[PDB]
Parts: sequence; C-alpha cells; structure tokens
Amino acid sequence: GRYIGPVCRLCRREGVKLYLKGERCYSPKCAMERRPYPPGQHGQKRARRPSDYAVRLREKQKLRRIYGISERQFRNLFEEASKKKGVTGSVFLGLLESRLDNVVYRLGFAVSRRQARQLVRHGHITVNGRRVDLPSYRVRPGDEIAVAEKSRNLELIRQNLEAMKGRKVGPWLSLDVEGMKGKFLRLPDREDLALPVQENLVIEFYSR
Amino acid sequence: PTINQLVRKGREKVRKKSKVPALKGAPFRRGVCTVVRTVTPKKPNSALRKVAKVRLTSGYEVTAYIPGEGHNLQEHSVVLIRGGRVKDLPGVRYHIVRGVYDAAGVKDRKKSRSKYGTKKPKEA
Amino acid sequence: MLTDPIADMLTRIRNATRVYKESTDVPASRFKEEILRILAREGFIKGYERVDVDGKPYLRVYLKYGPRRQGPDPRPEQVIHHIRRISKPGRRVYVGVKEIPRVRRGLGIAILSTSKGVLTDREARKLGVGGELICEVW
Amino acid sequence: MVKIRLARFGSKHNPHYRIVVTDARRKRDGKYIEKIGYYDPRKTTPDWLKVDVERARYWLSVGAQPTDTARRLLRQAGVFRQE
Amino acid sequence: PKKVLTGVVVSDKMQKTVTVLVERQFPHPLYGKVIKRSKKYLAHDPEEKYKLGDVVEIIESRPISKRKRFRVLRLVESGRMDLVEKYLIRRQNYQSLSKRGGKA
Amino acid sequence: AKEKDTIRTEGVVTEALPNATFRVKLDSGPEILAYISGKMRMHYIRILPGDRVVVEITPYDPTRGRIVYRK
RNA sequence: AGCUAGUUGGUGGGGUAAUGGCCCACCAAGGCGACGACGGGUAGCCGGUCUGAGAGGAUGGCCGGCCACAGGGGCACUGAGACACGGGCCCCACUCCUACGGGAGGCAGCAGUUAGGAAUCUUCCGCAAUGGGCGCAAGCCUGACGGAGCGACGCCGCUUGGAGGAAGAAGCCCUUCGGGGUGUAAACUCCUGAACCCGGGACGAAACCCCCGACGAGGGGACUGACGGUACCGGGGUAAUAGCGCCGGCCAACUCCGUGCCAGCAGCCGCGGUAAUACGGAGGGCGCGAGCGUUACCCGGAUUCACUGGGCGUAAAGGGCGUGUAGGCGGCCUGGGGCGUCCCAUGUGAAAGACCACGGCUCAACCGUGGGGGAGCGUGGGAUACGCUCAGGCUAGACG
Ligand SMILES: [Mg+2]
Ligand SMILES: [Mg+2]
Ligand SMILES: [Mg+2]
Ligand SMILES: [Mg+2]
Ligand SMILES: [Mg+2]
Ligand SMILES: [Mg+2]
Ligand SMILES: [Mg+2]
Ligand SMILES: [Mg+2]
Ligand SMILES: [Mg+2]
Ligand SMILES: [Mg+2]
Ligand SMILES: [Mg+2]
Ligand SMILES: [Mg+2]
Ligand SMILES: [Mg+2]
Ligand SMILES: [Mg+2]
Ligand SMILES: [Mg+2]
Ligand SMILES: [Mg+2]
Ligand SMILES: [Mg+2]
Ligand SMILES: [Zn+2]
Repeated sequence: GRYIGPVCRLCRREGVKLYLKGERCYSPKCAMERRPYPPGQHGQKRARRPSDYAVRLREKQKLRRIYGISERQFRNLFEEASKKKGVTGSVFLGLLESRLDNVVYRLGFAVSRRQARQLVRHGHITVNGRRVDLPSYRVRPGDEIAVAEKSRNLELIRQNLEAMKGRKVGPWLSLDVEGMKGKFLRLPDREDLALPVQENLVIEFYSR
Repeated sequence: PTINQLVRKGREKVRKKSKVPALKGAPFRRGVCTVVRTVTPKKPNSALRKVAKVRLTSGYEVTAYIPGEGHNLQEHSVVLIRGGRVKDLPGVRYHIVRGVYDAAGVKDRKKSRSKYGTKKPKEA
Repeated sequence: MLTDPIADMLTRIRNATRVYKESTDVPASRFKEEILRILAREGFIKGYERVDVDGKPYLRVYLKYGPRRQGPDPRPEQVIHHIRRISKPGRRVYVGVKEIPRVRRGLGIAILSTSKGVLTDREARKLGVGGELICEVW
Repeated sequence: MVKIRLARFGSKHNPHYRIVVTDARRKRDGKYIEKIGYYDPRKTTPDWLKVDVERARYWLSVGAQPTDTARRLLRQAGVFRQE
Repeated sequence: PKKVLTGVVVSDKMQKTVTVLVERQFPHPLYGKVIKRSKKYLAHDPEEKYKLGDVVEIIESRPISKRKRFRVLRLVESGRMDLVEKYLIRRQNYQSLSKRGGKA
Repeated sequence: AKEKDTIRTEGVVTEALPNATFRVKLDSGPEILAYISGKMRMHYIRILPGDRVVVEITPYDPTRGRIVYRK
C-alpha cells in the first residue's frame, strides 16, 4: 500500500517542496526550510549533471509522490489519459485531481492528502449521499462530496472545516462550509493546477 | 533483389538457436552431480571456479557453475540447474540454483540472498 | 528499349533541374503530356510545349527554380525537391480512394491515373476515386 | 428442436441472461441462432428485461419452443397477450 | 453462382473429357506485383465437340468423376495453339531439368 | 569471508606446460596442474621446469594448485 | 525431381439420403509435376491472442466455432441420426478373475491415485438458478451447470495509520573531529479505528402446478435456495504485516571496512594481483511494494531477410564467358473488349474480444446495454486514365 514512511525526505530529494503534511509544511519546518538538499550521507555533495533519464525519472517521481500513489495505479492512470482524447499532459492531471481522496483534501476536509485518504477509508466521507471509502474513487462533475453526518462531530473534521472558514477553493470546486458539503464542478485544467511539474517530461518518461 | 526475384524466391525467416538445451525448453531442470571439480578462468582471469558435471533428468549431462562463497555439493547430490552462461568457463551454460535440493544456500549472506537461496536472517 | 517512359521523363526532369537546365526535352506521348499538365498546374514547372527534334515529337519542359541564394553556393533552391516513380512496370501500384497517400503533409502532391483521367491526389480524393499511384512530387 | 431460452452471460454472482433462439442441442452458452432479448434476474437497472416481441412471435410462428422461464419472461412482456 | 471459368483446351486425349487450362491473375500479397498463376481443370465434354486449341468457358458442375467437376459451358473462340504451345513446351522443358537437362 | 581449508604444501616443477602452467609434483604425494600465481607473474619471476615450489591447494580440487612461493 | 495402374477418363452395374473410381466388370491410355508433383519433417484449423508506429513476427491455453480421437488396429449392427468415449464383434498389448476349459476390463467425464516432471487443486456443496433427456403431470436423472475449496498464478481494489512533534534523543555510519547522516524518523501528545465482538440479514424466485376463466389471453394462489447466516446494513472497537532487487557504464542510487587476479561478480564491456563507488558486510541511497528477483520462451530494439525498408570496386556479396528455353519486363497513334484497376449499392463478414458511449457491483478488476469501425469474398450497376486483350496504323528500338 501507499508509501508510508519519512515523507519530508521525498520533499528533500525532489528538491521542490511537497505538501505531504498540510500544517508545518507551512511552518518554518518543512525542512525544505534550511535543508533543501536530498537525504542520506551525500545530501550536501555537488550534483553531477543529471542524465536525460534522471530528469524524466525525477519529474515523474515528483508528480506521483505528490498525490501519494503507487506506481502501479499512477501508470495505469497515465495509460488511460493517454488513450483518451485531449492533450495527455492535462487529461492526466485532471484524472489525478479526480481521486476522491484528493478532492477531500482539495476541499479542506483534510489537512493533507494522506489524511484525506484515511478519512475516505474510515468512511467519514460522502458522495451524493452513499459513503465511499475507496480513496481511488473517481469523483466526477456534479458530484457533491459531503462529510459523514456521524463524523460531522469529529474534532478533526471540525477543526479542519473551521480554519476552512475564509479560505477560498479551487475554481473547479465549491464548498458549503455550513453543511460541510462541496461540489465537483468540472475537471480542473492544467492552468487551474499549479503543480511544480513539467508533465511534458512525465509523458516523455513513459515514452522510453 | 528485384521484386520479381522476391516473388520467386522471397525472403528467408531467421531461425533462432536455443543456447540452453535444458531440453523440453523447461525453465529449470534437475539432475545429479557426477563430479564437483574446479576449473581455471579464461583469457585474462585467474581463480578456481567451482563447477559440477550434472546428469539431467532431460537425459543430457552438462557442466554447471556453482554460485556463491562456498558450496556443500558432493557426488550423488541432487541439484537444480537453471541456465546462465559464465564468460570465463566455456562449456558452462547453466548456474546451479542454490537453496534447492542438495544445494544448500549460502551461509552468512545478507545481501542478494534471494539469488543465493538463503532465508531471512532472524535479526534480534 | 525505353523500358518505362514515365520514369524516363521524371528522371530527365530530375536530372535537368539538378544542373539547372532552363528547358529539357522528352519523347512525347499523350500520357506523358497529361502528367506535365498537372506538373504545370501545380506550379512545379514553368510549363511545356510540343516541339520537333530531328523530325520526331518531343516536349520542352520549361523548368522553374527558387531565387539565387546567399554566401557559398548561390545555387537556387529547387522547386521540385523531389519526384519519384511509384508504380513501375513489373510492380504496379494501385490505390483505393481511401488508400491515397498525403505527400509531405500536403505540401507535396501525388499524381494518380484514374478512369477519370490523370488527376492529383486532392483532385482524385475530391472526385472520390483511386487508381495507379504514378508518382509523388514535392 | 429449435428453442427460445436463456443463455448465461452474467459472471459469478452476477447473472445476466440472453433470451435466445437456438437449436435445442447446443451448449446453453453456445452459438445461438438469434438473440431476441435479455434478462437481469436481479433488476439492477430500471430496464431489466426486453424482448423483441416482434421477433419472438415470429420464431414461435415456427416451432420455437420456450423454456418455462423463457416463456415466463416472454409472457411478462405481452408476447402472447392477444387482446 | 456456379463459378464459371475460361481457358484453353490443352488436352484432348480423353473420352468425353477435355483439359482446360485456366489462367488466373492477382497481386502478390506481400510484394504486390500482379502475378500470373494457373491450373488445369478436366471439363466434361459429352459430345467430344471441343477440340484442342479452343478457348472455352468452364462451369461448376455436379461431380462427373473423381477429379472432374466442370462441364464445358461454351466455346469462346476457336483454334489457337499459340496457347497450347506455351503449355506443351513448358512441359517439355520438364523432361530435362533433373539429372541431364533440356535444350534451349 | 574466505574459508580456510587452503593449504601450502610444497613440490617440484615437473613439466613446463603452456601459459605459465606446470606439472609441479608435490613432495607430499602426487603432482597437480599448478598455475602461476598472479602476484608472481606480476613480479615476473620466470620458473624453470625443475624447482622446489609452494602450492596453494583448495580441498575443493586437490587436482589443482597455485604456485605461491617463488623457488 | 520426377510421381501414378483404380492410376486418368469412358460404357454398364453395385452402393448411399445423395454426386463420385466410392466399389466392380469391360474399354481407352490416360492423370499429376519446377506456378514444385512425389518424398521427408513439423502441426489440429479458426474467431482471436502477444508484440509492433505500422507492415510484419510469434502464437492458437482459458472462452466461442469447426475437425479428429476415446488402450492400438479393423468392422459392421440398430437407428432420423453412430461407425457410436461410460453400445457390439474380431485381432494386438496390458491388467484382474480362473476348478486352466474360459472369462472381466479401459477416467483424453468429476474428484482422486500413481508415474513422469521445474510444475498444475477438493475423492467438496447443491439441483435453488440456467440448460439438457424422459413424463399429460406431479416428478426422476443431470460431476452439464451453479457455487464453495486450495495455489499472490494473473488482474483490480485495500491495510500496516493520520496530525503534531528538536536547529534536532540514544544507537549505528561517516568526519577535513568543527561536524555531517539515518530524520519528523523515534520517543511522546492527540485524532481516526483494519482486524475483531454484538444485532439485523439479501437480491438471485417465479414459473412449472392449482383455482376463475375454454387446459388460450388475462387474473389470483402455493412450493422452492447450494451459495449462507455469506453480501450488505447498524452498534461497539484494537495503531494493528514489509518485504525484494539494485547503486562501474548502458541505468536512478556512494561511502567506510574486510579481501588482496584469492575468495568471488559477470547480461555485454569488464572488476579482483594493498586507496576496489564492479567481490564480501556495514551505513547511506535509488526503484518497486504483498510483492520483489531469477530462469525459460515470443515480439520488440534488429532498416540484422530490408514490401514498408537493406546491399554486392576494396567490408559478406557478380555467376569464368557466351548462345539461348521457360519466365519477367515492353516504343508512338487509334478503335473494340472491360480481365486487372477505380467507384456505387447490396449480401456476408456469428457471439466473444478490440474501440466509443452510458450503465451495474461503494471504485476498479469484472459485467450489462447501445453505437461505430472491419480486410476478404458473392451479386448488380458504372468508369476506362494506366496494365491486359484484340484489331488497325507508325518509324524514333531492333533487324536488313
Ligand atoms: Mg579467500
Ligand atoms: Mg501432434
Ligand atoms: Mg519494427
Ligand atoms: Mg439403417
Ligand atoms: Mg470412460
Ligand atoms: Mg436443475
Ligand atoms: Mg430444468
Ligand atoms: Mg547514475
Ligand atoms: Mg581496499
Ligand atoms: Mg525486421
Ligand atoms: Mg527492399
Ligand atoms: Mg547491410
Ligand atoms: Mg570481398
Ligand atoms: Mg564478370
Ligand atoms: Mg505498352
Ligand atoms: Mg472489369
Ligand atoms: Mg459506475
Ligand atoms: Zn515537508
């Protein structure tokens, strides 16, 4: 199952900052805060010019490590965006952004992607009523994504939806902080997402 | 060739030739040791590679290499051949699976243990 | 004998243009003239006219070229960068209207010979027909 | 004897029959002469039974002999209703 | 439709039967050049009628003998050994290439 | 690791086979194919067909041995 | 490289449901072959499948279609249908019974045993559902089938937690001994709550049948589940498996120690003979993750059998030269044909799979519905530039 293990080491290896923790990842502590270098005994040594491979490999590892997903799933998702019409780079991101666990996270129900996964797993989530605990469930346009009434009293869900007061939401979303609901309006576009990723590379990496 | 020639004689499909008559094109084949000698490397290498003549159940009797720090292979010791040449030992086209049959796995292995049939070292 | 007239012509043209001849002769034949017609139309040659060389009928094929160039080798760019027989005796090539190739992403053309005359590929496609794939040119 | 019966096309614990016209001797899931309907025993969708009654009536017009169940489903879509 | 064919009667040596040499043409599947292949059919000619050299239409028929499922439907054009020639000579070359050889 | 069932017994060069190869007859019992040790070959040290020499023998194959001590 | 005597054809007859040398008598001397006969080898064929940019290559398990077989060989009987896997006879082999005369068998059906092998499952449940045979029916039979079982064998889904948490414990590794790394990782706080306990508990099953109605249409009634007390629902509820390969280059990942051309690695190039990022361990790292790696085989890379798409002066590759058979190829003009070739319509191209859409199971895997594509071939109609054909003409090739 999903990665599970020191996560900020990925943050560091990937150079770029990844928000795999929500809070703190904002506090002067995501370590990328004074330690933007890779983990291990060689972190600080000079970097030799990366190979065409390296680059593509890293770019993929990045994007994927973001949504915290098994290469298995990641790949198939990719191969799917590939067949579907439309610029693959986009389509793909749109699909990653359609995972239920992602939306729960993109809706402030959860502090991080990991956490949202657990909320989905422990059934604290709703999809047009019926609860869905499949973190890889494809949320699609029109789908309302509530929170377990039963769970609506959970401190976590409260604190989370609390700070959510004020915070805006993605233009392909919309959430009603009152009834702890939110609608998936449309598949976010490449422009809509601001991922530190060059998907042209990720495409090329699966070219090889 | 001219097109007409092609039509007449046409192209000849290439025939691949197996490099492992582990007969019945099996993935592995088990046999019995005849001799557990030692052989010297080739052209620019030196050492005493551990080898073994094997009577296969496939009927064939071939020379297999023994991978690892040290074996416990004798004579009538049943073993499993797996195919894999060894650039230094011509006439040696297969390796001997270690950890199968009479081929005890490598003792004190901590790395690529799987390729040496040695269980997980119970770390305390 | 002159094994393949249509090739013989494209080649003469190819050869002449390669050394920048202005005009160039080729033993005339209705079929040959027909092809040149397209050649002229598509603007690959200035055009052509029926002449009489040593008493026998030929076809002057007025070649065309890009302008003079800069630096080393001021030789003009070709107008006919390519031109190749496709259907050849002892290896005829026929295509269905759905199997008509698109020469050089459309920048080039292919000349088919159909029961509806010798049209180019757009002409053939438009007229919904196929035929012998005489040659591509770009 | 040509018949009108069901052909199992579902999947484990997910049966989905095909009201078919086939000679009586073929595997129940073998080559049939013609499909003429389908049936979702569990009604897992609003539409869980259709029958080209035009067609049924035809086959019956010629010796087609329906399974008791095949006849059931048929009837249930006025295949015989002669009002 | 009962397949109808055309060919030359290269053999007249039988009783109530003729050998029609049907020539076929078609593009080679991989090299595409059109190639001319062919085959002999033993057509049924009850009245002896058709003689060596004729071009006849052959018509798919009910078995008449083993190795014989065609009847001469009609004569297309009489006499023309120029075709029987090709055949005969081709056979004659055979009468060589093996241990000795055949005159050119 | 490197087991320790090696030995250092001595013997005398018998044959002068090809490619630094010898018949070396062990003072002990018989003779073995004996090849010239890398070290020794790197430091040259030609080896005549009749010298007292030291051999490294793996029980694995007594039939073979490496010449260690030059003379 | 030549094959052939029932062999090729004919006349008459037998035979079958039926055509036929299928069989027979008589007659003729034919039939096949380099466009590859005959012989040898290998092999069930296909829808498809795998790979591939494609062309193509490879393949034909599971599913559907066809064929062949039922210990090996031959033969018929009964029948609508068999030359008849759980029918018959004979011969052979093998096995078992035998009062030695003579008898009985055939799992390539389900499960299971044994043998061979690197290797392949339960002598399960059920007839409730679908389907099949017989029966007026009730119903009986159904190892077909529907299910459960075992095996990461494959595919998909899921868990081993989430959030906070030091300029950063200890231990272990490295150090230019200042320190650097494992690392927010841990400890710890708080949050959720797989397993697991309790309660409820299913679709799949409505017919056959019975009653009214005419044993019709139509209407009412009754019986019936292996799976299964499983799916799922609700309540309670524990922080609760991680491994494997790799880090010289191809190729993402580097250091210390040990060893000293040894022990060993190895796919190829190669590495090891005292500073080894290539052996062995450790720290650290890279990649995947209930998998990971190996071996085997197929496609790929390989335009390295080149149709797409390769070549032959010296790299592999021009035949010692000619004459010439078959075959391949064929100048200019015109006319007929319309074989190739092109077009249109139409039939076929089963289902499944592939593609698209929507839908069902919390998703997906899986499955249902609908739609589109599809070479090839059949039929009809059309075109005629090119190729073919036929006819006529010509002199620019050729010959004289
Ligand atoms: Mg050692
Ligand atoms: Mg076979
Ligand atoms: Mg390719
Ligand atoms: Mg009978
Ligand atoms: Mg049986
Ligand atoms: Mg039943
Ligand atoms: Mg029944
Ligand atoms: Mg690297
Ligand atoms: Mg060292
Ligand atoms: Mg190739
Ligand atoms: Mg080629
Ligand atoms: Mg080459
Ligand atoms: Mg040469
Ligand atoms: Mg020469
Ligand atoms: Mg011509
Ligand atoms: Mg035509
Ligand atoms: Mg759905
Ligand atoms: Zn971070």
